[PDB]
Amino acid sequence: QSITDYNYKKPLHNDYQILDKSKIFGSNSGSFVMYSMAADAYYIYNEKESRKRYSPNSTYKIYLAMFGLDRHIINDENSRMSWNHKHYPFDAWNKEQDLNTAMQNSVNWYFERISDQIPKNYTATQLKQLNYGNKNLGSYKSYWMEDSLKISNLEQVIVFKNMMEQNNHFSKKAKNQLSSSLLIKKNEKYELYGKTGTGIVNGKYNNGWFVGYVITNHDKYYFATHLSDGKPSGKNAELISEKILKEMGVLN
Ligand SMILES: *C(=O)[C@H]([C@@H](C)O)[C@H]1CC(SCCNC=N)=C(C(=O)O)N1
Repeated sequence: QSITDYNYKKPLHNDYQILDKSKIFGSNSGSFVMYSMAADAYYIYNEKESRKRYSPNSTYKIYLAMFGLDRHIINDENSRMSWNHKHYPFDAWNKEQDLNTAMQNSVNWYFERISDQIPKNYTATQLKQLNYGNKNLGSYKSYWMEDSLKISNLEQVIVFKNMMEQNNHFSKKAKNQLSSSLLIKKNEKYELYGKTGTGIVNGKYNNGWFVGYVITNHDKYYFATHLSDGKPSGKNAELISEKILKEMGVLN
């Protein structure tokens, strides 16, 4: 809504390293950001582009999950929600869900039902304390879907790292339940957690994301890929992320 709503301009006070991942991006346009806990350092491809703010789309379901956990809308014994019988074009949505199935299959209605229960002032207080992008709730509806709420690729990393790693008002059991819902891959070398996001405008992919973290035996890394052009899907942002993480030594 304002002059600072499309841009993150706050100086990075940390050590940073500029990357060149242009061959992995190919004909897609966007940015990649990673933070290493042990190094306390950022690694950024396309720094200017990493500070442009975009709708988070389904990546904001990380925060809706944390809010629903925090407000006891869902819990550890029961995160189940029945389907309202409305037919969706993907059968994974046309059934009962829990936090794990809804996160994995990005089931909008589950997180919409969570959001509808959450008072605007709580969200405002949370987005302020978390420093979540432009903090702009607009109409307070599906505000995170190609709407007023926007966040930069650089901020996706800072905000998620700070939420998970600081002793804040979110409980340890909530953070662990959210993590369990985000786990994608675990082997002898790493655990990989994350969440895709895709914005679709007039039939075309507009906006792709993959935001997450990696735990190895040595370090913990938070990362985010944003795609703004080319074939900017969540699936593509996930693939590009995996290729970059592997090149960097994060996945072994
Ligand atoms: C999130 O980015 C979108 C959006 C509607 O907010 C939804 C659609 C999908 S993918 C799930 C497809 N069907 C599965 N059974 C995503 C996405 O994460 O990219 N989320």
